[PDB]
Amino acid sequence: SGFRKMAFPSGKVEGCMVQVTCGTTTLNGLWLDDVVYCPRHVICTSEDMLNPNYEDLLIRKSNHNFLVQAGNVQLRVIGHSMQNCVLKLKVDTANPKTPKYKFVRIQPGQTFSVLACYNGSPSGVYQCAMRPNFTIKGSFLNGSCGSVGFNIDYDCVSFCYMHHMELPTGVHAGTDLEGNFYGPFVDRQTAQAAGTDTTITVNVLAWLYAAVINGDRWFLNRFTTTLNDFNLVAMKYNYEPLTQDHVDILGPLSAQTGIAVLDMCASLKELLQNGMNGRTILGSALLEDEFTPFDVVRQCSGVT
Amino acid sequence: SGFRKMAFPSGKVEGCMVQVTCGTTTLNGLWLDDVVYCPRHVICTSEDMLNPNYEDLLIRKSNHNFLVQAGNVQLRVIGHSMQNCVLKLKVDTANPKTPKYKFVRIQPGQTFSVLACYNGSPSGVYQCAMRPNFTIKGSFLNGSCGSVGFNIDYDCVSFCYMHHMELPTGVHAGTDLEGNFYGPFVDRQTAQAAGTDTTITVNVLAWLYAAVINGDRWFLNRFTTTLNDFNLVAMKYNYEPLTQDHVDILGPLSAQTGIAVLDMCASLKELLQNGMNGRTILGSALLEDEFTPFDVVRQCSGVT
Ligand SMILES: Cc1ccncc1NC(=O)Cc1cccc(O)c1
Ligand SMILES: Cc1ccncc1NC(=O)Cc1cccc(O)c1
Repeated sequence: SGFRKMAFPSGKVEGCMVQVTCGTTTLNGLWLDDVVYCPRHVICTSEDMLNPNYEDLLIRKSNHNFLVQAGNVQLRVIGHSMQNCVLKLKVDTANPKTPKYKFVRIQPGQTFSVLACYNGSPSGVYQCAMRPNFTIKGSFLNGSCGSVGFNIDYDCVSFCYMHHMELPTGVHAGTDLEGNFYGPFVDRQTAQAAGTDTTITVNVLAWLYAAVINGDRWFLNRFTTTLNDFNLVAMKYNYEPLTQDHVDILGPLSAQTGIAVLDMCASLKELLQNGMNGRTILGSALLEDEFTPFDVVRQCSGVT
Repeated sequence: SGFRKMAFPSGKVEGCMVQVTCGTTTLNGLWLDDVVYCPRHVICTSEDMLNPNYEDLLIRKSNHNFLVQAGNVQLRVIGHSMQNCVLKLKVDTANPKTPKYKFVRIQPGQTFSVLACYNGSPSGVYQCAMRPNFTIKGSFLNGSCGSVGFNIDYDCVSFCYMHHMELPTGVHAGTDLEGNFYGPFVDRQTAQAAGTDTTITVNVLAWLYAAVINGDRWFLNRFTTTLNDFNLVAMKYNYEPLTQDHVDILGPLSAQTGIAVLDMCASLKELLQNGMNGRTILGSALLEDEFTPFDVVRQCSGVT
C-alpha cells in the first residue's frame, strides 16, 4: 500500500565518496578500486571558467597537487589523466568499500538516484529522471560537483551520472562516468540552451498503473484510443510520442491490472484534455513522469 | 538551485538491518550493539492477528526460535524480551557497523527518512512526514514490518519509527523504538480509526520560503495578514493553527529572504482561497507540507 518517489539505498555509494581539492577548488570524487573520478573543472579557478583550456590547465598540475581525502584519511596520488570532462586520479590504495559496479550511459526518460555530497560528505539522496532534453532537475549547490547518479541491481551499482554544472535556468547538467556530457552542454561559464523538454509519456502511463494498483482509480474511463489518436493529443500537450516499444515495456503492468495499454492511454488523453478537476493521483496534483515501468514493478513487488 | 524531497543517506541504517524469523513469519529487525529490535507480531501467525495475546504467544517461544540473519551470517540469540509492541533479542555479538545512535519519539509534523526493507534487505529510501493524526503515508508491502524511520545529525542516527502496520485505508502505523505506537493504534487485525488529519501549516510556509529562495515567486503578493485572520482561513481549509512558536521557527527563513512570516501567511491565504490557477511551485501543483523549516534550511545551505 502506498507509492513513493523512492531512491536506492545509498550505502554502497557513500563508501566511495571522497573530497578532491586542487589549488583553491574543492569538490567530490568517486573512489572505485584504485581510481578517483571527479569533474575536470576541479583544476580551474572561478576566473578560468569563462573559456578554460583544460589541457593547458592540467599541464600545470602534478600528482601532488590533487589532494584526495576519504573522510579523515589521505590518499596518495600516483597518476592523473583527463578523459573527456572527467579526471581520473590513480591512487596507491584500492577502496576497500568498492562495491560491484558498472559505468552505464542511461537513456533520456530513465531514472536514477542522486547522492548529493559536499566536501566529500553525503548530505542526502533523491530520485531523478534524466529529462528528454538531457538535463536533470536536481538539488545542487556550489560544492555538489562530483556527486553521482546511480541505479542498483541486487549488489551491483551502475553509475550513470556525475554532476558538473548548473545552467543559468537552475537546471542541472553532467556527464556519464567516462566524462561525456549528457546533452549538448560544455563545462564553460557560457549561456547554454537546454533543448525543448517534453513529458515522458511511458512513465506517466506507468505511474497511472501504480495509481490503479494502489486504489486511485477515479481517472479510469469507458473509452479507448489508438496510438495515432493518442499521439495527436501527446503532440498538443508536449508529451513524447508513444511507440509500440513503450507499449511493450508497459506489458507487465497491463497484465497485472487487466487494463489494456490503449485504454490507459484514453484515461491519460482525458486527463490531458480536462485536467485533474482539483483532484489528486498518488498525492500529486499533476501528471508524474519520474517513475519508469521498471520502477513501478520494482516498488509494487518489493524488489531489494 | 533546485529543491527535492531529499532523504538522509541510508548507509548507517543499512548496516543495522537484519532478518528475523519466528515460526513461519519473517520480518525486519534493527541490530544495534548486542540487541536486535523488531515488531512483536513476528511471533504471530496470520490466524493469531484477530486479537493476539502477545504475552501468551511469547511464552511459547524460546531464544532458539528467533532466527536472526544479517545478510548471510547467523546471530546467536541469548535473551528475548517484549517492551510495549517491540521485541528485543539480545545477541552474543555487538554489530560492528553500529553507528552513533539515539532513540527519539518525534512529534507530529516532523519529518524523517524511511529505509524500506524486505527479508532484512534494503529496497529503497524515501522522506516522510509523521501526519498530525500519527499515521505515515509510506510505501510498504507485506514483509516491510521492522523497517525504520530516522534522522541524522552529522554522525548520529536518531531512530524515530519502526513500521508495524497497514490500516484498512492504506496508510501506515508504527512505533517509536521503545515499542510505543504513534497514535491510538494497536497491533491487531481490527478496524482502527485514524484521527482527522490536517495540513502542516508551518511546513507549507517553510516550503513557500524554499520556493522563493529557488526562484518560484509568482505567489508573492501585496498583502499581509494577522495570526488571527490567517487561522480563520486555516480552520476553513483544515490546516493546523499557526502559533507564535511556528512563527519563531520560521525566523531564519524570514531573515534570509526578507519576507516577514505574516506576509508569507498572506500568500498562503490567497493560495488557499484561490488555488494555484493551473500553475506550479517547486514542481508541485499542490501545497507541500512534508518539509519542515529545518529541512528547508538544511537543504538550502548544504548541510552534510
Ligand atoms: C554553483 C553550482 C550549483 C549547482 N551545481 C553546480 C554548481 N557549480 C557549477 O556549475 C560549476 C561550473 C561548472 C562548469 C562551468 C561553470 O562556469 C561553473
Ligand atoms: C500487509 C502489510 C503491508 C504494509 N505494511 C504492513 C503490512 N503488514 C501488517 O499490517 C501486519 C499486521 C500488523 C498488525 C496487525 C495485523 O493484523 C497485521
